[PDB]
Amino acid sequence: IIETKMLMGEVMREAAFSLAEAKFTAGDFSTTVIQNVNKAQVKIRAKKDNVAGVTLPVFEHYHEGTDSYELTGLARGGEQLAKLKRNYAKAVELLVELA
Amino acid sequence: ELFRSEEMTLAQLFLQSEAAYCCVSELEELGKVQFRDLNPDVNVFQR
Amino acid sequence: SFFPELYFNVDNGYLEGLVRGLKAGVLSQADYLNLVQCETLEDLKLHLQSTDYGNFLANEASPLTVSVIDDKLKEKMVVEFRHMRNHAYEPLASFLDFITYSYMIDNVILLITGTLHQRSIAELVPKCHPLGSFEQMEAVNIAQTPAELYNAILVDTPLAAFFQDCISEQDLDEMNIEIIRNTLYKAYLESFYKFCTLLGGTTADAMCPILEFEADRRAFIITINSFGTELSKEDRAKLFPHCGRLYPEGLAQLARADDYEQVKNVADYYPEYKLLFEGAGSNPGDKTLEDRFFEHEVKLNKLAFLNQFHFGVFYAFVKLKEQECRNIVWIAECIAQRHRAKIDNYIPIF
Amino acid sequence: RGKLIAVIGDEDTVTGFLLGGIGELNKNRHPNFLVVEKDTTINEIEDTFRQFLNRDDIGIILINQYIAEMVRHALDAHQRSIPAVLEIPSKEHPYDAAKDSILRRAKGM
Repeated sequence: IIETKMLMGEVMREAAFSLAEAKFTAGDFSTTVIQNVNKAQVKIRAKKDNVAGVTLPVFEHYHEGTDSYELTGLARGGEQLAKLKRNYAKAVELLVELA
Repeated sequence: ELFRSEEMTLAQLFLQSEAAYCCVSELEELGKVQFRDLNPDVNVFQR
Repeated sequence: SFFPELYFNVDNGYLEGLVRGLKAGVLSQADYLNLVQCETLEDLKLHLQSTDYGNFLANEASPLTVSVIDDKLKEKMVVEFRHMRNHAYEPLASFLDFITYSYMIDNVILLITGTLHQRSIAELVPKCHPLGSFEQMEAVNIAQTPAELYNAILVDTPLAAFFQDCISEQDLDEMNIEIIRNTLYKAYLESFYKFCTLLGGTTADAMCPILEFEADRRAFIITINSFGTELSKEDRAKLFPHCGRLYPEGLAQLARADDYEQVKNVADYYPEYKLLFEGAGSNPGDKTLEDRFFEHEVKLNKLAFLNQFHFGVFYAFVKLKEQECRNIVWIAECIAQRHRAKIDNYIPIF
Repeated sequence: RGKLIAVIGDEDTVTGFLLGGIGELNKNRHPNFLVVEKDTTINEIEDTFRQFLNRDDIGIILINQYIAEMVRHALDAHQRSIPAVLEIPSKEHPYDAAKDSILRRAKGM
């Protein structure tokens, strides 16, 4: 947990800076992102882990595929928003393990 | 007089900090002294 | 030639001088370096106070935030543009209104997005860009009816002309908001280019290059971003503005394009864009294609100031100040996030 | 049927998480995210956080360090494990290992 918190200290920073760069080209896309929610593209699945006789709950990182932010930077955002999406997917991959 | 501008000259003053305020106040009253910025490297809002 | 020298200053000379004076206040390279050398957002404000910006940020709360700085820059530009528009006459008034249509497009997109998601239009108003404010009350208190909102746009908004590209109000719920936005922008850019050409003279000469580059960059970026999406080539080609220099077979090759290599091959035929694509390494640590296009756009807007008797000065100034505000916001972001390494990514102006 | 992820943070963090693909609107159209603007107060954050915890399908919850400090009492009160609460950094305030609700159980750190 300590190691994962330290590594988050960097992954979250990288994702936030990718967002800052995204706002450089795409502009103010936060309102569009928040308004167009529709259905979550990433859900979680419960899993069981066993230590001695004690069962430890854990989580599974699982995709739905119901993307809703495609074309979001069709004209101006493009690469920066795609990179930002990838960085925050990586951050979610870190934080699911942390959880 | 008005024939041509007055003889102008630079000058520099050493004055101890304690008396500096009073001295510059006397200068302000007198009115014949024009100071100049001597620390332009740092902006006015940080002096 | 139209000889604008004879009559431009009759109505728009005072505003020409005023906008040039405003442009003289855009931060230069030395000022950008000074702001870059700061350590905190408070020091950023301190250094900025020596530029034309002055005390625009003295009133606001001591714990400065990038959001606060960005909103204040936006407010300042909105105030200056609104003053110029209020002092402008018919032709320049229409030019400035065309400049504002760009943000009105995004605002109407926001309105329809919220309405289709059953959210109060009055509550959507605050997020809209100030330069595209829908002061008309026909598009307010819509009761969350997309049909009523479409009728309001058609009746009491300058976007009625661009909304004839669609066929009906059912299109609002049928087509994706991004496609609606880009179709609206294609129509708006085409109409803007037509208006500038009709104005002719130095206005057309100094403005058509900017709109042409806008069209070409829109084509390139739409192609490069629609590769992995469900956006088909046929529906993509409808989003390329026809003003650019790619109209004969260039836009067609882009529509048939199926890869960034093909997009680059298409761009090769035009040397101006060839250099931008060559410099757009796109790998980490070097300028991206969007950054190269930003540099070219800034260059064109600066060259717009070598002509004298033309309205293109105002569009160029608006875009240059938009870029400057983006640069200052980026510098503040770098200061706040401590990522000084990328602090040079700002595109300099003058 | 699977659980979701919930976010309570600044608009930028919420936007990044939505791009990550975390938000959804359920049958009753309740969002599973919140942007903490200045217009929002401690009572509002506490109420929405309690709603998040009560919801049985929430799964993971993410909170900025400063928001967690603001609503720390609710975090400490929440003791069961399944609603996995995480404290995350922000551009406004950095993340520090100390004073973390989960780490409160550790003295060997």
